[PDB]
Amino acid sequence: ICGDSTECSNLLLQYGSFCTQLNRALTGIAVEQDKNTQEVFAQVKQIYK
Amino acid sequence: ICGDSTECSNLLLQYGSFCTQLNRALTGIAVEQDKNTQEVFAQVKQIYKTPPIKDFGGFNFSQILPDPSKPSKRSFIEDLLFNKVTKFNGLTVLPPLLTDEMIAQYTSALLAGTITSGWTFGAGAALQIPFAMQMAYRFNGIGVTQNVLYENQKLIANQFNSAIGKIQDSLSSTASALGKLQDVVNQNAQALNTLVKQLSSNFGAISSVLNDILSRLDPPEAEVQIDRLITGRLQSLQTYVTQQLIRAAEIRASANLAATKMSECVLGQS
Amino acid sequence: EAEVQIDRLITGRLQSLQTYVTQQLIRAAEIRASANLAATKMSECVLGQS
Amino acid sequence: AYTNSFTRGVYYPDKVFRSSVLHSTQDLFLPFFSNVTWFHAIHDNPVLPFNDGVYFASTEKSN
Amino acid sequence: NGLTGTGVLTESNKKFLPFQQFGRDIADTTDAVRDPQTLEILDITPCSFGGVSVITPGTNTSNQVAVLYQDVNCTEVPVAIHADQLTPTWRVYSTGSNVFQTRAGCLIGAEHVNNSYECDIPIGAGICASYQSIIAYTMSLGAENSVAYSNNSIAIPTNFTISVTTEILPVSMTKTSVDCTMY
Amino acid sequence: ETKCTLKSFTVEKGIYQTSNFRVQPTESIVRFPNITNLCPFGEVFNATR
Ligand SMILES: *[C@@H]1O[C@H](CO)[C@@H](O[C@@H]2O[C@H](CO)[C@@H](O)[C@H](O)[C@H]2NC(C)=O)[C@H](O)[C@H]1NC(C)=O
Ligand SMILES: *[C@@H]1O[C@H](CO)[C@@H](O[C@@H]2O[C@H](CO)[C@@H](O)[C@H](O)[C@H]2NC(C)=O)[C@H](O)[C@H]1NC(C)=O
Ligand SMILES: *[C@@H]1O[C@H](CO)[C@@H](O[C@@H]2O[C@H](CO)[C@@H](O)[C@H](O)[C@H]2NC(C)=O)[C@H](O)[C@H]1NC(C)=O
Ligand SMILES: *[C@@H]1O[C@H](CO)[C@@H](O[C@@H]2O[C@H](CO)[C@@H](O)[C@H](O)[C@H]2NC(C)=O)[C@H](O)[C@H]1NC(C)=O
Ligand SMILES: *[C@@H]1O[C@H](CO)[C@@H](O)[C@H](O)[C@H]1NC(C)=O
Ligand SMILES: *[C@@H]1O[C@H](CO)[C@@H](O)[C@H](O)[C@H]1NC(C)=O
Ligand SMILES: *[C@@H]1O[C@H](CO)[C@@H](O)[C@H](O)[C@H]1NC(C)=O
Ligand SMILES: *[C@@H]1O[C@H](CO)[C@@H](O)[C@H](O)[C@H]1NC(C)=O
Ligand SMILES: *[C@@H]1O[C@H](CO)[C@@H](O)[C@H](O)[C@H]1NC(C)=O
Repeated sequence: ICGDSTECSNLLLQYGSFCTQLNRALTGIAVEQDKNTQEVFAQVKQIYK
Repeated sequence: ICGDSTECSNLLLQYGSFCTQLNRALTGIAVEQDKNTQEVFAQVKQIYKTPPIKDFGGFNFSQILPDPSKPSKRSFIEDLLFNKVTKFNGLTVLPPLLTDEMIAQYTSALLAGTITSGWTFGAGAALQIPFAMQMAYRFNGIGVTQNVLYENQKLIANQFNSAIGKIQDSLSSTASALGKLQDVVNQNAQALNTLVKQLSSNFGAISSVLNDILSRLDPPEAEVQIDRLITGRLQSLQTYVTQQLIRAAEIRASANLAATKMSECVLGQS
Repeated sequence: EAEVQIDRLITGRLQSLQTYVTQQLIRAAEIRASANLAATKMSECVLGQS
Repeated sequence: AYTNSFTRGVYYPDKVFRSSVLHSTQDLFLPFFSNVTWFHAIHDNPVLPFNDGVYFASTEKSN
Repeated sequence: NGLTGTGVLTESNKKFLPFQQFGRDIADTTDAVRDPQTLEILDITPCSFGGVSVITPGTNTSNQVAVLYQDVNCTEVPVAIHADQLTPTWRVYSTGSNVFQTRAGCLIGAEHVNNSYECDIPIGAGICASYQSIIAYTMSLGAENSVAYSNNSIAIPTNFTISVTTEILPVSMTKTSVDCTMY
Repeated sequence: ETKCTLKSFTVEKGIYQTSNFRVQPTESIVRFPNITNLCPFGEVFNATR
């Protein structure tokens, strides 16, 4: 929403910390996806041939 | 939104009745959580007390049963569990309906029932049976004949005592074994903190406080600044409510799974 | 100024519509979970034994 | 003469009381582990640029 | 001196450096202010407020209702139901009725009893009330029976009864759509 | 009040939330450090040149 313009940052400075709020959710989503696939497949302790 | 300003009400009645459904949703989720915990733990109709005489074929249940020596009547394991873990600005926190003491009473009743009466008390009434034959029934269930248990009772008792001591020591020493509860508490507190801190944002106006800005400027632009502040704060409130709804749904799903697990992996065999 | 009035009205109405859509999505998801549980129970208990 | 200023140059940015809380502040400060110029008062006093504030460390025993 | 606010003033024991003027804890919530005339520190506490709720047995049975103020002390009860705020005619409810103090606030219009039963109207913190006059007591979990355990005895049933139970599950809701231009 | 909030002439057994109360302030106070001092507008408004 800035396009590399310090005017946008200056105007956003008064809007509060919406930035971190929208940043954290995606990280949480990625973490749970990783844990989800690891849980669904990692069910054995060795490799059999 | 502003803390008891008349102009706030005058301008807000022009916007509708958003607060009605906000409060409705919050009350709904509160009642839902209360019903959730109630249905998770309310699974028995009476209260069973363990007999004072304790000879369970050599098994030792001292560190798992409650004892009448502490004010809270909490057993050793739950005491360690409690010890491991570690405002008025327009919002409040309601107290839970069921306190910890009733939770402990339900846990003790269920534990005594499953030790003494096997698992028949989950269908009809409690029926006596010595512990050794219950062990034999369980082994016969898992496919091993009852002949094995009666020749290795002492070895099984020794293994049980050693294992329970080991798990108690592991819980006492090892840390970071309660990630879920700590994570939930920390994230909820963080969300509340960011919501309450958002109150001080300028939101594009010329002042962050309504009382001062009201009594220092001409009304005609004062309504403009007040409108800016109101729309910003309302947007923040809506975001917080949506987050709360999502979290409540997830917690309900997890608690339903836990209730099913408790219902079938305790009152019987899986 | 009719343009400003129109802008205010439309932004309010869109806010209301967004709120309604979000509520509908949440309720639909919960109902879907309940229906899945009911289907599992019906397929298990009725057509066999528990 | 150059010297390594380890961690000096922190001042109370405001006149507001607090207690046991981390506070983040963006303001004029002396960068840590910096190069500070060292001058001797023997056989001087040269004019120096101001450039948006200045630090001054004096360790002279005699008045 | 310019800093305006509302609340209750109390004596404070905190210590200030000789150059501060007012303190805060978080989120620009000024909490400690020193009076310039005397140079004495004072603490600000927000003025008490809270929600109100009504407990009724249903208008069919009767029309007697008890009132519950959430998170408020007894001393603030009479001064908050005065003849100028919150339905002045409720001032009679501010006294006379036996005021009860719980962990969920204060209760007016309900008696207190030492017994315990299985109630139907939850209040909170293990306390709940019922019409029996409205009376409030402590939750009773259920009847207690002790099973006589002994290491050479069983209990075998002799007669079986069958029963039928009902369960209800929703599966779908109303299918609706909304336009844009028409709205 | 309960009837008005629920918009019905009949109410069943239960607990309902109607409104909130807040204690009103009594009087106002204001302090200024110790004294007052007058600065000389006279010399600005009355000068030789
Ligand atoms: C079950 O195990 C506990 C744990 O050791 C035993 O409790 C001990 O009892 C002795 C004798 O009274 C005390 O000296 C110890 O301090 C106790 N240990 C703890 C951790 O409190 C208990 O005696 C065992 N019971 C049976 C029947 O074996
Ligand atoms: C099966 O395993 C158990 C322990 O896991 C064995 O019991 C102990 O065995 C060790 C060495 O094998 C002995 O030093 C201990 O004295 C045993 N304890 C008891 C209480 O007997 C057990 O011997 C094993 N069974 C067989 C047939 O080897
Ligand atoms: C409600 O106010 C009363 C005062 O009228 C408080 O009673 C005080 O309680 C403290 C703590 O036990 C005592 O040290 C005081 O001596 C009590 N004062 C009096 C006059 O008895 C009471 O604690 C308050 N309750 C709440 C929940 O705030
Ligand atoms: C319960 O088990 C005990 C043995 O484990 C049975 O016999 C008891 O044995 C002890 C030890 O030799 C004696 O001191 C007791 O006098 C015996 N009788 C008892 C405890 O009643 C006992 O018969 C079994 N059944 C019961 C009901 O105790
Ligand atoms: C700092 O001073 C040291 C020692 O004189 C010198 O080696 C270094 O290059 C200086 N760095 C800067 C950034 O001035
Ligand atoms: C002014 O200062 C004197 C002495 O410092 C002090 O005693 C007094 O309380 C202060 N305030 C007044 C006079 O209002
Ligand atoms: C009130 O409750 C009684 C209980 O038996 C019932 O018979 C009666 O029909 C009820 N009346 C109304 C108006 O609900
Ligand atoms: C009943 O409870 C009260 C406290 O509410 C207590 O003072 C009293 O001793 C108890 N017993 C009787 C018989 O009143
Ligand atoms: C300047 O002098 C005139 C002469 O009478 C006087 O009236 C006026 O008040 C003075 N102005 C000020 C600011 O003292």
